[PDB]
Amino acid sequence: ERPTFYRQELNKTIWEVPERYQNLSPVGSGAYGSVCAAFDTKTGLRVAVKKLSRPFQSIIHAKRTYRELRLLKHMKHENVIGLLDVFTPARSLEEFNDVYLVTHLMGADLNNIVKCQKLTDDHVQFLIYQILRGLKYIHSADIIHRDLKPSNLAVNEDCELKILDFDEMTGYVATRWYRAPEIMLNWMHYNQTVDIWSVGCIMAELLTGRTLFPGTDHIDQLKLILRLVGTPGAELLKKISSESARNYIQSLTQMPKMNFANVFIGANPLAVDLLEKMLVLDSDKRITAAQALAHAYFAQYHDPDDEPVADPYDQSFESRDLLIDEWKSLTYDEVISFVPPP
Ligand SMILES: CCOc1nc(N[C@@H](Cc2ccc3c(c2)COC(C)(C)O3)C(=O)NC)nc(-n2cnc3ccc(C(=O)N4CCCc5ccccc54)cc32)n1
Repeated sequence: ERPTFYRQELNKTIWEVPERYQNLSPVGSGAYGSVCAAFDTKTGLRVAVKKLSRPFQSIIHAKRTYRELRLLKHMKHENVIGLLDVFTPARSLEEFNDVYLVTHLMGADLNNIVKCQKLTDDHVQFLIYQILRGLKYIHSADIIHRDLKPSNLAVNEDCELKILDFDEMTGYVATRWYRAPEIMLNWMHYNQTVDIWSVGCIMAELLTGRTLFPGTDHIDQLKLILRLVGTPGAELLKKISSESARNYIQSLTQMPKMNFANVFIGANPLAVDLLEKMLVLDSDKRITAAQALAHAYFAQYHDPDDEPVADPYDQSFESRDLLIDEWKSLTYDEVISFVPPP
């Protein structure tokens, strides 16, 4: 059952992978691992291989590693990054230290596309549709991304897209320009429609070519947002359980929702309509992914028999308070239990 492993050093790091993976070539200085481009001789696919660094250094990190592996083992969808392989050179649990992950090699993020390319309404349709198809799947598993943004979106030459990666929030930084107001300002217990807000921001950026809410801080970004969508009504104010947040909002001069047709001049009216149903301040009233797939803006791509949902995602491990060795053992279980796609 054991494939033969071989060793090589790639910038002060020993990589031990099965013989099937060839021409390993470093590609990105990550923060939870190093990543190589490789060629998988068995599938004939070009693959990305990640070596998780310090995966079991503390209870926190060992749980994170377990969670990571669980999410990826579970995500089986065309528009969501899943796992072609996972392996360890270790022959037993006692020597088990390293986790390697294998997935499809993707050419660029969406940032590297919207910066370089000029996007027709047709390309925007296909990209957004793909995001929504992936989200419908993610949300059906009771997972919220929380941080959808162009650098989390992998695209290749065919414009095929996959969703990825479910002080750093301070200033004029992309890290915050796509967050929903209620998650950015902790208004309430937020739901999965925070991701729909993010899609709205992304979609707008693809159409206009510029960031929709390039706030220079939390307050400035709120101001940009409300300038477009209007200040909260009485009903939405009730739902903002944070007394600190609610009191601040009421201090602002009230504003009406702007006419979107006047902001995004020249755009497809159907794109304008969809944006209006995505960028609704009240998260309860936002369009869902499943609903957005049926919007007439995607009538050319929409396929109700080819927009699948997810298997039950057993997430009950989150409540668990275990020791390092116990998370690591559960991780090892998920490693050896892995069955590749057909
Ligand atoms: C750490 C990032 O470093 C990095 N740099 C480059 N550089 C490319 C250009 C480029 C630049 C940015 C960029 C993309 C490309 C593609 O989409 C995204 C959004 C990544 O952004 C280049 O120079 N090619 C010449 N490519 C990649 N990469 C390429 N396919 C990847 C697939 C997944 C991931 C991954 O993170 N996971 C995480 C969990 C799942 C998993 C499982 C196994 C392995 C990695 C992973 C990384 C990938 N990662």
